[PDB]
Amino acid sequence: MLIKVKTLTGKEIEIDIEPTDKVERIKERVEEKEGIPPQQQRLIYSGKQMNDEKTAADYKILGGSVLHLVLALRGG
Amino acid sequence: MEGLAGYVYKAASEGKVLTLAALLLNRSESDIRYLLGYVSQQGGQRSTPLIIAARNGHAKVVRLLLEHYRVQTQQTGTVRFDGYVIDGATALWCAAGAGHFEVVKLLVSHGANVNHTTVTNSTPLRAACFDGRLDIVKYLVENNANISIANKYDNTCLMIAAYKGHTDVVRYLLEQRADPNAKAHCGATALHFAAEAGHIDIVKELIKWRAAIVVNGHGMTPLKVAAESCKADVVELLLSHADCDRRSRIEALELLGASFANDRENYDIIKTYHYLYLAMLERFQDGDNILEKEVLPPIHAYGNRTECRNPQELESIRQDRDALHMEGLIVRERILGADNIDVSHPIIYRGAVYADNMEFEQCIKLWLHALHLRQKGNRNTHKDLLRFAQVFSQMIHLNETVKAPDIECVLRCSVLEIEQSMNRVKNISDADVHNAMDNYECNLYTFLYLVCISTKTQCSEEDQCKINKQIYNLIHLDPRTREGFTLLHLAVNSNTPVDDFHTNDVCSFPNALVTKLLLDCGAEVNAVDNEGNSALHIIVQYNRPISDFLTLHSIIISLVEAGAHTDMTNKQNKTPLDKSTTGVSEILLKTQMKMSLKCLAARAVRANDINYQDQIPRTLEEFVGFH
Repeated sequence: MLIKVKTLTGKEIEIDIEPTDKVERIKERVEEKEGIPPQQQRLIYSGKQMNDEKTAADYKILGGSVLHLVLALRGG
Repeated sequence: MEGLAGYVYKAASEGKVLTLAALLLNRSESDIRYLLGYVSQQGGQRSTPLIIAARNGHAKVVRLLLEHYRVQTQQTGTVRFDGYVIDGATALWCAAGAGHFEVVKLLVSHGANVNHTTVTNSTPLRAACFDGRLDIVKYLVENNANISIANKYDNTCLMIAAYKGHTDVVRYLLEQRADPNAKAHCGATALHFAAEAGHIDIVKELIKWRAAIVVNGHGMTPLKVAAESCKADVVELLLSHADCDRRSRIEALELLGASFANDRENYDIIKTYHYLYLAMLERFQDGDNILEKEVLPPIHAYGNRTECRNPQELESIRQDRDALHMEGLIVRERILGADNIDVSHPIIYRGAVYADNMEFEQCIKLWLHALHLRQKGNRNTHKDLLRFAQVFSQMIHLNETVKAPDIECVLRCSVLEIEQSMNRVKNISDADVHNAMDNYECNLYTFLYLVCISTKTQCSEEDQCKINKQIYNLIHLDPRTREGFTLLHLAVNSNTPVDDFHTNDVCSFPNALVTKLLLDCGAEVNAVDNEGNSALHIIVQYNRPISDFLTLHSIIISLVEAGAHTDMTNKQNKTPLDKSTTGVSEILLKTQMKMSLKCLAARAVRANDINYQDQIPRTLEEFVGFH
């Protein structure tokens, strides 16, 4: 399951995580191709933000979509 | 009794006679006067049944009430004509105002006041010639109607007829001993109106009647009025008056071609050079007694042209398309002194043509000079700012740089305009302040558009600082709209309209950068509107966090950059987090939110309603009001 999440400049994030995975580790790879550390990006799933494991099936199991992450600091 | 008067009034207005007679049958004298005379509000007119019958041209209805029922002809009523509202007009005034000959003669035979005066000092004879009926004018004049009586604007029966296209009443009134030297409020006579109207036949009758041309209240000869208003044949009608000398003939001929160089409805290039050719040729006629034109120094806005002081100077630009348009602007401004309320119209039209012809620097210069002339002339330059915004956004929408000092001058002109616009709102009473308030809101919208364009400029540091200083001055002149909205409030508001004409393609609201520029200019982020909402309370109400997330996010972090208080509560007692209606917006606010003991303490005090007045510092009371 490829990821095409936009960013502050409409960039790309490669989560490469299936809908059965948790956003605690799914967002780790998404920001790995972006630059942010995993425990720093408050990823917003077009109306909600991940918390704890946050299994990707909860967010409608969307394929790629446009996840406009929040780049707030001091979240670790 | 109340319902019956409505049908009787409707019967007289709609022309039915049999129904009107049936209702008025078996009516006592008390009901006769009450039914005939009671005012009814129909179509904005507080007219009596007799007045509306004369207004609608129902002679039979009027005749029946007059001859047998004996209705008064001195009753005062209100009517609504073509763009004019007249109050207090009798049945005779409206019948002649509506141009009904079959009703005027019945009323005068009954004994109506022929010299009756309405609220605006108006005579039924004046209303007769205003409508355009010759038969009513001739009959009313013979029935002791004072032609010399003018309105509160000092406009006589001849002057109102001269502006209209009715020569028949003009000829009769002129020979009926009507003074052609009578002046309006601004010194204007009948020929002043006729020259602007453009009636050859009316002007011919005036000069033969010893017009004795004089200047108006603006110091403008009406012979140049025809030249100013692109009246080709009217200019070549008073030059043979044998009292216009030679210098005044030069001014009349130069102005007409100059106006013809720049006119949307009178655009021509052969008559542009033709009239200027004869004026300068008449200058170079004496030879050893040359009459030199008072050439003003060349203006940077109008290129670098110093007019034509030689006959061969204009000959070299005979086929020049650009020079003829440019030269006409210079000579017309030189002739009129840039003091006319309409001298900017050829300039603004030439700039509009240049903008429509993909010319930018010239049109910007012309529009800037026009704005300067209108601002020193104290004009409501809201459409000016709107078209500046349109041309700037069109220039930036085609990816061409726009010079900041040109933007700086119009922005520096806008703030003085807005400062006077706020004065215009405050000084003008509650009569046209509703249009003044809308004009001020339009000025604020245009200022937002120009600053949005400025965000796309190259932003040279000194000129950018100048723009920031002008916006700083505007902010320190505390601009607030009728909803309590500041420039920040409308900047963060998505509901704020953006002009469709070549502007909405660039300026999109809400815009984060201009708001950021508002924060760089020290705008009060903690302001409250009439609703009690701040900019934070309105920006969270945006219904599109997906299509444009950044314009929703970058503003909020820009919002909380100089003291935006996230925990303040509006008049309607709603936290900005409560007024979210969007998970992204509320989570952004929470990430930008920072806790404070004062916030929770004030919220606890207000939620439990402890008396804090005269017991806590006044700033703490203001913070309590914030919560």
